[PDB]
Order: sequence, then structure tokens, then C-alpha cells
Amino acid sequence: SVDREEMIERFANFLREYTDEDGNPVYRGKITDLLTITPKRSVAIDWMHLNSFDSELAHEVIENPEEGISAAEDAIQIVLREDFQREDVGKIHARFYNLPETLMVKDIGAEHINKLIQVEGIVTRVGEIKPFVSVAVFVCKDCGHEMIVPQKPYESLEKVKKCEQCGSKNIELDVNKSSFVNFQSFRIQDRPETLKGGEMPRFIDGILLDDIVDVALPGDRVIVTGILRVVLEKREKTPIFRKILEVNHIEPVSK
Amino acid sequence: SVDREEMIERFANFLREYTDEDGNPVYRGKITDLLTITPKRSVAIDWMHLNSFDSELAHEVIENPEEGISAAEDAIQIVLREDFQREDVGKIHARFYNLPETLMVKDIGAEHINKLIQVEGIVTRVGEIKPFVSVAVFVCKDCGHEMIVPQKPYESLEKVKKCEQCGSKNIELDVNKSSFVNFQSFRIQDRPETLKGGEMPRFIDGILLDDIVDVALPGDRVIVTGILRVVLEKREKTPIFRKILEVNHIEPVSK
Amino acid sequence: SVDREEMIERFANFLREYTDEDGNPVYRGKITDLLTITPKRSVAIDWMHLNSFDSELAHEVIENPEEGISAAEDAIQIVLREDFQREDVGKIHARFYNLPETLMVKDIGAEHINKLIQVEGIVTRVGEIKPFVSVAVFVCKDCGHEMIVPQKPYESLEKVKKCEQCGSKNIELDVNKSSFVNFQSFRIQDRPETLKGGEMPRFIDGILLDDIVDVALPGDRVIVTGILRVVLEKREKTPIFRKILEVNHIEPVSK
Amino acid sequence: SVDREEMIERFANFLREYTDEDGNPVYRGKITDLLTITPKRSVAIDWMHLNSFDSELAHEVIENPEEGISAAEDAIQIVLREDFQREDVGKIHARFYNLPETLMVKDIGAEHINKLIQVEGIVTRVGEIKPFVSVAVFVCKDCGHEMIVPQKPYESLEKVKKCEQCGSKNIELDVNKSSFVNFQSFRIQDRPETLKGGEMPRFIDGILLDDIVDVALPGDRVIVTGILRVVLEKREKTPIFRKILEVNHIEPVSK
Amino acid sequence: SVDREEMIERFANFLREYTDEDGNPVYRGKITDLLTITPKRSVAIDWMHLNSFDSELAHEVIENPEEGISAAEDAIQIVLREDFQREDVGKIHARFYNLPETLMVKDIGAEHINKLIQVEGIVTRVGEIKPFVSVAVFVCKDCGHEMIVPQKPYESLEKVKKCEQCGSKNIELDVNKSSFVNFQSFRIQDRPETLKGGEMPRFIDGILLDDIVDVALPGDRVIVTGILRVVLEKREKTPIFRKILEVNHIEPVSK
Amino acid sequence: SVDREEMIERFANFLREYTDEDGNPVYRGKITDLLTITPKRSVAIDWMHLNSFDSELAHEVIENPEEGISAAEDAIQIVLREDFQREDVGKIHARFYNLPETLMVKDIGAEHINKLIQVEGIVTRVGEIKPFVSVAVFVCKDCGHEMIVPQKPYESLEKVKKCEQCGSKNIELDVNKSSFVNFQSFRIQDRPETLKGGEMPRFIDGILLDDIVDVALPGDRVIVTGILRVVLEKREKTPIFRKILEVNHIEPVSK
DNA sequence: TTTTTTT
DNA sequence: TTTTTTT
Ligand SMILES: [Zn+2]
Ligand SMILES: [Zn+2]
Ligand SMILES: [Zn+2]
Ligand SMILES: [Zn+2]
Ligand SMILES: [Zn+2]
Ligand SMILES: [Zn+2]
Repeated sequence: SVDREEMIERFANFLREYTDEDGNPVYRGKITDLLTITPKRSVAIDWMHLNSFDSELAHEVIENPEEGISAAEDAIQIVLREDFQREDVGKIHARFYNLPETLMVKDIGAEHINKLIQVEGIVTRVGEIKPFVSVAVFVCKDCGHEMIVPQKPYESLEKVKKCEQCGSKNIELDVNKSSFVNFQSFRIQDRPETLKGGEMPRFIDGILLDDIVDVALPGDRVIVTGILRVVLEKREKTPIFRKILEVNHIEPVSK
Repeated sequence: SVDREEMIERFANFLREYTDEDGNPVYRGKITDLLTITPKRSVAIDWMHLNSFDSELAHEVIENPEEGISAAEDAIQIVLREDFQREDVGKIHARFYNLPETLMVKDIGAEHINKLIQVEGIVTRVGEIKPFVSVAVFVCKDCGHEMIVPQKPYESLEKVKKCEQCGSKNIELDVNKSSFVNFQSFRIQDRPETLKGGEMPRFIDGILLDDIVDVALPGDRVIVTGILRVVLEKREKTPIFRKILEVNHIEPVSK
Repeated sequence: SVDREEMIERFANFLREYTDEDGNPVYRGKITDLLTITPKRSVAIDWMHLNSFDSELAHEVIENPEEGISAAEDAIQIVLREDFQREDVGKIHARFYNLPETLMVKDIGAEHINKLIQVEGIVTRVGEIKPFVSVAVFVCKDCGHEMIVPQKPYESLEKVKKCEQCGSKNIELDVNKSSFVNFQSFRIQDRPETLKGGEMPRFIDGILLDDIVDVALPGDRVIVTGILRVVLEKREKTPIFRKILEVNHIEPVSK
Repeated sequence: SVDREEMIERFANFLREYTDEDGNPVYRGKITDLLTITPKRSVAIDWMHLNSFDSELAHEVIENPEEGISAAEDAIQIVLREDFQREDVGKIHARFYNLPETLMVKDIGAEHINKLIQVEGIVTRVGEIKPFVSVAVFVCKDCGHEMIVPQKPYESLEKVKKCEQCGSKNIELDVNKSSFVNFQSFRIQDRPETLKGGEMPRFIDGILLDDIVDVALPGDRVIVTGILRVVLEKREKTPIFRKILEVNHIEPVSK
Repeated sequence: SVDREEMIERFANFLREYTDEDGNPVYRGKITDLLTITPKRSVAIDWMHLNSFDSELAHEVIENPEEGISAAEDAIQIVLREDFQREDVGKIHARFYNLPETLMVKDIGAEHINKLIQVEGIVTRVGEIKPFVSVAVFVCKDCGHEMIVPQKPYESLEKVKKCEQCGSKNIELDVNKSSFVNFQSFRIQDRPETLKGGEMPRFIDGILLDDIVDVALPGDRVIVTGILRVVLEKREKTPIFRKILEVNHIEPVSK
Repeated sequence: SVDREEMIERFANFLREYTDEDGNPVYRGKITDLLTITPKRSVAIDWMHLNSFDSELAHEVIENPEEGISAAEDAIQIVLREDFQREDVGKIHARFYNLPETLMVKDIGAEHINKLIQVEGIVTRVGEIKPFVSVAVFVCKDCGHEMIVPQKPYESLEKVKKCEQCGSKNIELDVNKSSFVNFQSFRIQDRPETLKGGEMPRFIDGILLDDIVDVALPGDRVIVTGILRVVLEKREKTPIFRKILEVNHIEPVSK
């Protein structure tokens, strides 16, 4: 149990202060690859590195990824604004990998709802790379008032049917003022071998955003990390849910 | 005919006071395997054991398993709070097995609605392990009022279209604030060797929850105990229903 | 034209007083098979036996089977209460068979609406045995008032949107307090043999309740009796209706 | 232009007074075949007979068949009530045949809307014989008021949402109090052999009621008479209509 | 740019005053063929005859056919009322033919929207002759008020959901009170002659009314004149249209 | 970042002032092919030409094609009004081509939203050439007020439910007063020959207007330039969008 | 034109 | 569980 404020700081300290077995501040060397000719938009954090330095925090990103990842991103944000005088940089993703507990798609249960889980499996499908509105800026066509609504890649589009200012039910989505990011859906299912004779390989759908889009093709063995999310089955008539994996970090493996 | 209040107490006694042919308070030994390293969340109760000690009660769990099981669980809850000083432990399932009457899928009818029955048979289907919302929490996006509605794994999702506080018809389900449990659907049919001549084997769909989830695969001979539950089919304006078996306990058998 | 009150009595007398060609009070020997080890829940009345004793009543079960059947059941109810002192016995079905007019599925018309008819044919389909709510006991969740509404196996479910006592539009169906019976749909059509060359058969769908459920399988030649019923052609937006045969008695025949 | 009152009388006179080339009052001989063992429910009037006796009326059943037919039916009702002392007989249909103008399906046009037309053709389909509510008797479940609303076999069911007496919006259809008649749909089209090259065979759907139900099977050459009716195309989005032929009389012909 | 009033007169004059190369007032000779034993309901106007007499008006029927045709019909209405004392005659169609610009189906575009065009082509389809409601009459079933709404054969049906008098949302279309005319759809495409051997022949759908109904079959080489009309595509969401050719005159040609 | 005002001028200058390696004011020779017997309605601008002359502008048409294309068209407008005394000519399209970055259908992403991109691909489909309302003039039928609303070919039809003047909810589109243009949809996908044949090729739909309509058939290898546009997926219960390519120039290529 | 009474 | 961007 650690609140955001301190996490950011602890994360900041982790990044600049962590050193491996050679004195490599590797995370300084990764906050550096953020500012080159071909810049990256995310920082790959090895969980074991975070654990050894501060396991008390490493057991928060797992038990509370929405705050943990978010906080760590504010941390990268700071160690740039301070240690490199860069504020111009867009948003950078905190992508944790190499977790302790490595589940199987069939094992994913309601226990893991909104917890960062790690999953091994094989990709069976990959969708088209489609634009996702990460921030929908609505505009009023009566007074011209602007309304900001952040969206979530697994939740449905959250509109607004009434103006905040003049109360006019004449609101439209302004594509230009809005923020868009690449998005790609994909499915992975436990490899047939790991299972047992009479078992039906079980699959899970997942989401990829920004830089981790188009990183895998059907038939790749992968080890994804990510937040287990839940939603209603299409119809939305019963109290049973759909499991979606909001991927936080994906990494191939040749078995 | 026995109300809850007494059943709780009678169950309490049964648990701590029952002894087999060797003076084993077996249920004290099972209330024990609730507190260990690898804790279980349910007490397997042999019906014959209940019957021999208190057959008037044993004939209530069968005629009224909603009250019956529920009472027994409050019993286990008490014999922990008193005899072990533990109140931290979550909820523990009272799972009855080895009933006297053992039906065959085909003989399951309207007489058994909401009575605990016992069925032997062979699993033909098992669904994905889905999160079920045991207790749903709706949130208003106008006044932020909270409304709690418990759901039932066989009944359809019970929503609320209007705010209890401000009466705003702008309510949404909050996934975090809600409670979830593992859920799995499965089908079983009569063993063919027990049916006669030109009979075609009948089936029945069922539900597993929490600990009993993913305990059986397609092709297993099982003996399930359960509550026979009914609900209206693909419409909602016809007085015909659908038999669903809310399994209370499942146990394998190699014939 | 005979009212219920007198029918009950005339039926009572019929059962106890009727003798065949050997002085067999056959119906006394049948009301007897109701109280045995393996009890039956219906009394199979030959229409010819009723006609010969009282044809003025036998022409009432045909022209008014709702009253006719109902009255004859109160008669079996009384001849048990008086002649055998039994009042514990549940409800017994008066099922008439062997009528004079034996129709063919294609001949069934508007004329027969709500008259007891007799049909020969072949069974083409049989549905699953689902529970039918014969008596919906609605409960208010504001004042706890109880409302009883009998249902009809062909008609749509008749709910109630407002409380009879407090007028609260918060009513629900109570499964337990309600009475359920086994139900099974089935379809019979004309034998394409006695149906002109390269023509086509028009079938009928039928209903079975309680004891007569699961008595036939697809391919059986049967001779059913029953009430011809009618209901709005699926989507209730046209003046045309659908013929349903609420079966009152079914009997096989090997041709 | 002749009003109902007079039409009924002239029709009455026609029936009893008409004598062919042998002094046969044939229509007396057909009002006769109404009262026998195997009674018919319609009088088959040859238009040519009507025309020669009264051609000014025969040019009314064609230009205004809803009045014409109805009037002639009251006339048959009267020439039974006076000349045979029968009033018990139900309703009898005045079915006209053998008109001057014999149309081809493809020729039936807007001109003929609501005129009695004659059409030769080939039956391509016949529907099931369903019950039609010719008179929907609505019953109020608050005051028990009764409301009669006649229905038309091509128009949609006309209900009534409010009580005529107490104004309670709790009205239902009473199956028993209502009048039902046999109904059967069927389609006929010009036959491909009779067409002039590029043209592709056009069909028309029709309605049969009561006695004329189930008179034809698919593949019969027929010469129907009837009232050309119009309705919206299923969707009801465009000002273009569907041609339905309310049959008034049908007669086979072996070519 | 000429307003209606003047056109009517200019047309009136044209009809009675025009003479060819032999002094034939041909149009008088055609307004004549209107009154005969076998009357026609349309006057075929050659555009070249209209052009030579008054080319400033001829260039109005093309640029504004809706006014042009309509004015010319009022003209024919007048030169009957005055010059022949006939007012009983119904409505006569002003059908122009032989225009200067003669398009090819593939050349028909947005330019031509609502301009009278001329198209040569080959008929590939013809629909059934259905009744169109040229003038629809709505009647209120609460106060009985009547509302007239003229329809257009290409646009969708224009209803009215609220009463003009009492404002009751209980309005229906009265078939009888309404006016219907014959209607027939048809398709033509470019005749696969003049059209480079590697083009996919483009086509267009058209509408015929009254007297010009059923004038061509599939496989006819025709020269149509017509108003190019558009309507919102499929969903009526999108700002896209559909080209329909409301024919104003059709004429065969044997190549 | 350059505002419209200046771009117009800079573009004006570019057109009249640019000279190749031969002193050819090529664009003067092209603004010339605008006035001739067979006039074109678009100026085809090589990006490279714009780039060498003014590379700070050429990196605006790409980064801001709405403003950029628009601007250049006002420039073409001016260099006609001044240098040729023509103001009668309609609207001329500025169509850039031969861009530096030439994407592949699968590569097109969120980054390119509203930027002019270049795409090589193979045409797989082409739609019918339907009229598009580029400017919808709405007319009120109560006061006669006119309201201009420009449309976009990919966005849905923007109507107006209320009159600007008298507030009458009785508004209709006036087809005449509106401006229309030919429209044609078409799909292109990467060629799977130049893409590991173990992948499923991905496509993109596009829009063609005016003069670029009907320039390609299915199977053509093309190099389109255009604006990448986004709209929601059919249903619209997702913050996930659909990519459409509003073509700004299309050119064939024989590989 | 509408395509089985219910699937 | 969902089944492709879509007629
Ligand atoms: Zn506003
Ligand atoms: Zn609220
Ligand atoms: Zn109440
Ligand atoms: Zn009433
Ligand atoms: Zn009214
Ligand atoms: Zn207005």
C-alpha cells in the first residue's frame, strides 16, 4: 500500500540510482535512447531489477498496475525535465517485463482482474492497425465550448450528449483537436502441448498500443505482460464477463 | 421444517460434536485445513455423517438447500470465530456430498426445482473460466451515488436504469468497486450403459463457482450434487423455463 | 348447456354408478389405481362409456372441455374425499379418449377453436422437458403482498406490473411459492400416404403436461385428444392466428 | 349508382324471380341446397344471369363489390327468413362468377383497385389453413366492458388501446367472444406459355375465407373472381403498393 | 429564366399557333386525338418544333423541366377549356422528345441533376405494374380530420405522424380517398455496341407512369427523355445519392 | 507552420514564377489547359517542383493538406483573375503528386491522420459513380429561408433539424440550389507478391470526386496521394476508428 | 411484390 | 469469449 506521490519519487530514484552488477545505471542509458535520431516511446523496465532495488514497490505495479505504471511514467517524465532539460518529449510508456508468476491462458481467473499478470502462449490472430482515440475532444456547435474526455482501448466510446457550458444537445467529436494512437487487437492461446489430452486450448484477446503495435505475427511464441481487464459479453444480458489483456509489454521467445 | 437461526447452531454443534467410529471429530480436522499454508475455501460434508447425528436437519439441506447450505456456512463461520479466534478468513463453502437419492439426468424434473439433488453422469462440455460478478456495484455519473446489487450466476444481470439518489438515468457498472468470482459452465448427460435399448441420453447444463471451477474435463465420470434451478429461455414472455444445475459439490469416479 | 355445479355431481355419479356389460364399475377400479404403491395422477375416461350413461354430458366435454374436464376433476376429487376418506392426494387429471369425430391434421379448422377434438397422425418432433409455471405466485418487494396468477401452457406469461395492495411497481416472480409442472412440446403431421400424390403435409404443434409428458418419440403413430387453441401469428401484428393442440390424452397405435 | 337498401330488395327479387331458358328459378334450387344434410354456406351467382335480369345491378357488384356482395348476402338472408321460415342458418356468402372482363395477372392495374375483377391463372402456392379473427371482441379487465371491432383479412389487426366505458388502458382480446373463420393464402401467376417474349411472368397473392378455403392445390388452373386490394410493401417506406386479391369465388378449368 | 405564368401562355400560343412546313397546326391535330373514341392522355411535343418557334422557352423545359412540363400541361388544359369547351377531360401529360443533347448512360452525372435529359440505351429489366399513390389522403381516427399529401414516385413515402386538427398521433392512410396511378420500374444500360470493347456497361434505373407504363420490354432499344433524379443512398445517413430517371417520354428505335 | 493568407500568395508566386531546367513556367502552360475547348478542372502539381522552389511550403501541404490544398486552389483562382481576366471559370482542384515518403497500405497509421500521404497499391474494387452533395442548401417550407451547409465525402450527411430564421422544424434539402459532384468509392490493398506470401494483405478504402472519378478499374496498379481520414466503425460503441483515403491525385503505373 | 406455423 | 475495415 503506497500512494502515487511517493511512488513517482521512488521510481525516479530507482531509474537514476539503480545499478546492476557492473555499476551500469542502465535506466539512464534507456532514458537516453529516448532522445536520439530514431527515438523510442517507452522504457523497458525489468521487474527483477525493480524488485532487488525496491521490492516493496515492485509488489505494487503487480497489485495495482494502473497507479504503478502511471506513476512510473510521471517518473520518467521528471528525470527528463530535470536531468536532460527536456519537456518537449511526448508521453513515454513504462513497460514492465519478466515478472515472477507466469500464468497460462487457462489459469487466468477473476483473481487477476486489474492486476498486472504475465502470460506465455502463442499468437493465433492479429487485427488491422486501427486509430484509437486516446483523448476524445468534443466540441459544441452552438457556443463552441470544448470538452476533454480520455478514452480506454477496451471500454466503449464515452461520448457526451449535453454541453457543459450552454447545455445544448448538439455536440460533435473534433478529430483534429483529439489525440490518436495506433491500436491492434490480437489473440493468444496456450500451446497445445502444455495441455492435457482432452483439453480445449483456451484463448485470450489482447490490445496493443503505440510502439508495441505490429510487433507480433500469427504463430509467434510470446510472453506478454499486461493488465487483465473485464467487460460484458457482446449481448450484455448476463452477469458473466469477457477477459481482455491490455498488454503492457510483449517479448518473443524461440522454444 | 427448520428455520435458519437454529440450523446455524445445530450445524455448529454437528461440526464440533460429530465423531465417526473412531472418535474423529473429522470436521474439526477440516476446519483445520482451512487455516494452513495452502488453505481451501470449502468444507466437504458427507451427508450420511450429518444424517446419523441429526437426520431431521439432513432432511432440510435436501428440501431447502438455499437455507441449508447458507446456514451451515454461517456455522463454519462461527466455529472459527469462537474456537480459533479467526475472523479474517473469507467465506467458506459448505459442500454436501453422498446423498441417499441419486438421480439420472433423464429423471430430473420440476419436482426437484430448488431442492438439492444428486446426479451421476458424464461431462460432455466445459466452458471458459469466466469472471462472474457475485455482487455488482453501480455508480452514478451525475451525483456519484453508489448502489449495491447482488447477482445470481444463473439469473440474468440485474441492472438499474435510474439513480436511487438524484434519479439520473446515467448509471454505469464500476468494475473495481464490484466483487468477482471464477465461474465455469459445463454439461453432463446420462451414462449410456445405464440407459435401456433405443433410448437417447438426455443432458443438463450446470454452473461451477470459486474452488470447484475447472475441476472436470470433457469425458469425466462425475457425481455432482446440486440445486436444480430454472429460468425462461430465448424470450421472456413464455411460462416455460430451462433446467440449470447449480453444482454444490462435484466428485470424480472411475467406473 | 349444463353449468359446472351439476356437471360435478353428474360426473361423480357417472364414475361410481357406471357399469359395463359385466357390471364392472371400471371407474371405481381406476380411482383405486390412484392410491396404490405406484400411483397414477389421471383417470382415463372412455367417451363412449360417458355417452352411453349420459350423452347429454358427453356432448359438453366436447363443446366445452375447459369446464367439462375441470368439473370431472372435482368429481374425482369428491369420490375420493367421500368414498375413500382421502384428501391428501394431489390433483388428478380427467383425460377423455375415444371420441366420435376423428380429424386429420389438415382438416383442423376455425370451427374447432376451443372444442375438444381427436386427431390421428405421426409425431415428427419432441421438445426438451422444461418446467412450466402453472401457477405464478408474484411477490411485492415493498409490502410483501402475494398475488396468484394461473398460467396457460400455450398463452404467453401473464405477469403483473403493479401491486394489488400498495400499488408498487416493484413486483417479482417467486419460484418457490409458485407451482411448476413438467412440459414438453411436440409436432404431428398428416401421414404423407393419405395425402395426394406430389402434395405437401400441414402439421400441428402440441403441448404435453405432467404425466403425459415424454410419452412419445419422433416417428410414433398416435391418436391424441385435445383442445384446439389459437394465438397471434408470432409477431402479434396481424389478424391471423396459430393452431396449438393442448393435449388432453395421447394413445399410440401400431398400423 | 344504387344504394344498399334497394340493392338488397332487387337481389331478393332476382333470386326468387329469375328463371333461365326452362323456367328454372335455379337460385331457389340453390337456396335449397343450403338447408339439406350436407349444407353449403354460399350461393354461387352467375353474373350473366344477374346481368340479363338486372344489368344495372350487375354493374354495381363490379364497380362496388363491398356493397354489392354484402347486399346480396342480406337478400339471401331475407329469402330464407320469409320463404322458408329459417333464421337459425348462419351467414351465407354471395359468390359471383363468370364476369365479362377476364384479366391477366400482368394486366391487373391501379384502375381495378377495389373493383371486382376476374383473373385466369395458375396456382403456384397455397398457405396453411389458419384461423382468422373476422370480429375481434375486446374485453376490459377493469370494468368488463365489451367492444366489437370487425377485422379485414388483408389489413393489419386493429386493436383498441383505451376502454370506451371507463377509459382504462387495460384491454385484452377475448378469444371465445370473438368470431373466427378459416383463412388460406395462395399465389397465382400467368403461365410462361401465355407471354409475349421479353416479359417475365407476374404473380399475385390472394386470400380465401370460409367455404372457399382449401379448394385449390399448387398446379391447378383456376379462374378466380375477387376484389383487387392494395397494401404497403412490407417496409412501408415508399408510396408504392402491393396487389392482393380478396377472392370472392374460385372455379377450376381443365385446359 | 421565365416564370410559370408566362410559360403557360407562351405554350398555349405555341400549341395553337405553330405550323410546320405545310402550315399544319399539328398540335391542334393532337389536342384533337385527345377527345376521340380511343383517347390518349398525353401530347407528344417535338423539341425542335418548340425550339424553332420559341427557343428561349425550349431552353427552359431542359433547364427547368418541373416548371416546364407542368406549365405546358396547364397550357393543354387551357386550349381545351377555351377552344373545345371541354373541362371534363382529366389531366394530360406534356411529353417532350427529340432534344439536341443525347447522352449515353455512362455520361449521366451530377451535372444533369433535375435537368431534362435524353438517353439512348437498351432495356435490361422491367418491373411489375404496381399502383402508385400519386396523391395520398390521411385520415385521423380520433377527430376524423382529412389531410392531403401529394407523393412523388422516386422519393420515399411521406406520411404524417401527428394530426393537423386535434394533434392525435393516430393517423392512417385511407386507400379509397387516395388517388393511384400505374407505375412501372425499368433498367437501361448502354447498348454494348458504341462502347469500347473493354468497358463494363453502366446502367440506370427509371420510372414510368400512367400511359407510358408497359411500353417496353427487356431487349428493346429505346430513346428516353427524362428528369435525372437523386435520393439519399441506402442508410440515408451518408451525403451520397442514387441516380433515378423519371421518364418523360420513351420511344423505340430499330438499329 | 504557415497561415493560409501567405500560402495563397506563396503559391500564386510558385505557379507563375517557377521554371524548370529549361525556363518553362510549366504551371502557366497548365493554368492555360484550363481555359481551352476541352477544359480540365484541376492543376497537377509535382511536389518536387514545389519543394525545390519552396521546400518550407511543400512541408505544409503534407503536414496540413486541408489548408495547403485549399490555399493553392485560391492561388489558382487568383492567377486566373489577374493574369487572364477570367472569373467565370468554376472551381479548380490542386492535385499534388510524386511525394517523398511513399507508404504501403499496412504501414498507414494514426500518425498520418489528416496528413497528405502517398500510397502505392493495387485496386481491388470500384463502386458506382453516385452523386455527392458537396454543398447542401437546405430550404425552409414555412418562411422560405435558405441555409448553406458544406458536406464532406467521408463524414455522414449533416442536416439541420431547425430553421435559422423562424425555427420551423420543417426543413428540406433543395436539390437544385445545392452543388453536386460525381463520387466513386474504391479499395486498394498492398500486393501480396511484394509482401511475404505468408501474410494476409491489408487494404484501405478511398474516395474519388469530380474529374478523378472513374480513373481506375479493379486490378490496376496505382500510386495515389491523399488525405488519411478517420471515422468510427459502423456500430459506434468503440473509440476505435476506420481509415479512409480521400484521394487528392491518382496515377497508374505498369510494373 | 414475398419466400412455411417454428426451426 | 469473437469471427476481421464490408456488400
Ligand atoms: Zn455549448
Ligand atoms: Zn445520481
Ligand atoms: Zn406492495
Ligand atoms: Zn373499462
Ligand atoms: Zn384529429
Ligand atoms: Zn423558417
